[PDB]
Amino acid sequence: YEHVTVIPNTVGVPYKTLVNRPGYSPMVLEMELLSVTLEPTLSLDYITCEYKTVIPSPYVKCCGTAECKDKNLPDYSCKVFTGVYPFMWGGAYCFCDAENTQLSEAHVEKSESCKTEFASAYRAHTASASAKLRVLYQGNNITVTAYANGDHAVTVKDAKFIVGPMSSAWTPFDNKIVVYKGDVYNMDYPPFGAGRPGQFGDIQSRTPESKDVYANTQLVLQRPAAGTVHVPYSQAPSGFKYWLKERGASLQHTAPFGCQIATNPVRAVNCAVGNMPISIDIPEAAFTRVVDAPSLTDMSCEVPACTHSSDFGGVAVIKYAASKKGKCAVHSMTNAVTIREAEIEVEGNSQLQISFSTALASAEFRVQVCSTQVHCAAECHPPKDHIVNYPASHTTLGVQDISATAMSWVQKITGGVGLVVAVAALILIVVLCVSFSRH
Amino acid sequence: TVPTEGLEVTWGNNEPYKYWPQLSTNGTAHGHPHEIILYYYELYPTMTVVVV
Ligand SMILES: *[C@H]1O[C@H](CO[C@@H]2O[C@@H](C)[C@@H](O)[C@@H](O)[C@@H]2O)[C@@H](O[C@H]2O[C@H](CO)[C@@H](O[C@H]3O[C@H](CO[C@@H]4O[C@H](CO)[C@@H](O)[C@H](O)[C@@H]4O)[C@@H](O)[C@H](O[C@H]4O[C@H](CO)[C@@H](O)[C@H](O)[C@@H]4O)[C@@H]3O)[C@H](O)[C@H]2NC(C)=O)[C@H](O)[C@H]1NC(C)=O
Ligand SMILES: CC(C)CCC[C@@H](C)[C@H]1CC[C@H]2[C@@H]3CC=C4C[C@@H](O)CC[C@]4(C)[C@H]3CC[C@]12C
Repeated sequence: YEHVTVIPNTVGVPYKTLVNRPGYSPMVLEMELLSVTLEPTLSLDYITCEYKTVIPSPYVKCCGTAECKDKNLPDYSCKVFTGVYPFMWGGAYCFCDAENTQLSEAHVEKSESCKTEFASAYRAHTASASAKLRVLYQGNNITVTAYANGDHAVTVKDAKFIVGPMSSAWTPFDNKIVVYKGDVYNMDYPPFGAGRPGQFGDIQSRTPESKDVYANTQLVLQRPAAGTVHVPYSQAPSGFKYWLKERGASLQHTAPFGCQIATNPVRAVNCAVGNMPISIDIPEAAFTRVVDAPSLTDMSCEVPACTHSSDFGGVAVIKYAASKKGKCAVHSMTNAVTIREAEIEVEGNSQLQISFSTALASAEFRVQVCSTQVHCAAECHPPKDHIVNYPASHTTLGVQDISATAMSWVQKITGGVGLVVAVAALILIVVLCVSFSRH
Repeated sequence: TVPTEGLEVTWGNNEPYKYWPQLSTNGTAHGHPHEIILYYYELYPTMTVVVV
């Protein structure tokens, strides 16, 4: 038997479905999503890290001129200064006090820390879906894990479930993501080769182990102060360090739709958008023939109490007359009312009790147990605790449903206006037609 | 302020709290017309007004 149903992506909320196979006792399954995961495919563009400035000892040449040549280091310069007369702790550096020159040089390279502390800039494209599903099958609750692409089918007690494919593809992760040790931040990385000094991107390298580093850190060497050998430099501070302090908030705390974003691998958990279709194939053997199953007759319904609250609000007592002792199945036939209990046990002549949670002010719900339908009606009074800490379990309400005593007043008022219009219209019709007959 | 879809609050390093509103009201249903309008007005502050 092929059965198809659709369940909302809200996690932690059970939804139920009815399998109708004529000639056999009805089967009711309960399914709940325990987790939903969206896992994006990422492609690394470059890694941002802290840089270190390397300044080798200066070369001091007195009574002569030093010279330097260009190097192919990521960010490098050299300059020769003249008129230098440096001192050591024990006296002047050398005999000569004239025609002295000094060569200073510096370059930028990735620090050793870039193997532990770094931010990776990735491109995002598409994502694969998967989910953890708990299905109640004939009174056993089995947990199944499946991809939601529409390509995985899982086996539960000889039944086939093919989850998926998800209705909408809103993904919290944007087009470009920068991921630090633990959180994913949506940002626009500067493109490779173009980092401006002092922001994210001052030093960028293609792969963690790669040796090509492009750095634009503005190193400009400056004149040694007289009387000393220091090689003074001026540079913008490290880009990564500044981003770390002024990060802002990661996607985990600021995503829309209640998502939780976790890393290694980058993934999004529990996003509440859309409906995931579930298709179930049930082998013929499981279904049970009508004659074998308990059949119920003479059913009446009285609702002792109704409260429209998110938790299961009201109790309904239904009186049954039954052929034999066996398990039986309960399912609401109206969307608004949802019945918590899937299966109840029936024997002899007695009263069964089912708990219903609803958002409808006056409730008219048909409840069907074992192939017979009994109609239950009630008035519900509102709940008095304003904010609760659990997700709503009743389904939403629409303008079609207004309370009963409400409808009556609308009908009467609209009707009264209508009659007045009609009486007036008839008077016009009569006068106008008589005038036409008159000449 | 609590949205109808629910609010998530994070305090320091503690696990996040989640809150949802219930359909509470100081009005009544199945009563007098002036009590019924209040019931629906408070629960649906925009539409009740537009429909009426
Ligand atoms: C298969 O699982 C059904 C649901 O599965 C549950 O969640 C899954 C994700 C998985 O973790 C699984 O292991 C879990 O069992 C399960 O049906 C049940 O559904 C109820 C939850 O919806 C579950 O819990 C309740 O029962 C207690 C009474 O028992 C107590 O449980 C406490 C912990 O919650 C213990 O500390 C106590 O010692 C005691 O054992 C109720 O009192 C609970 O309500 C109260 O508890 C909450 C916190 O949980 C408090 O805020 C309030 O006090 C609140 O009033 C809660 O309703 C039940 O175990 C069970 N209910 C039934 C039998 O209908 C089944 O095991 C199975 N499927 C079925 C339907 O057979
Ligand atoms: C009795 C006289 C005064 C007329 C009363 C009109 C009342 C009963 C009608 C008019 C406006 C109607 C509401 C208009 C909009 C909504 C929002 C919708 O999401 C649920 C239905 C609901 C809440 C309707 C409920 C019933 C309603 C309040």
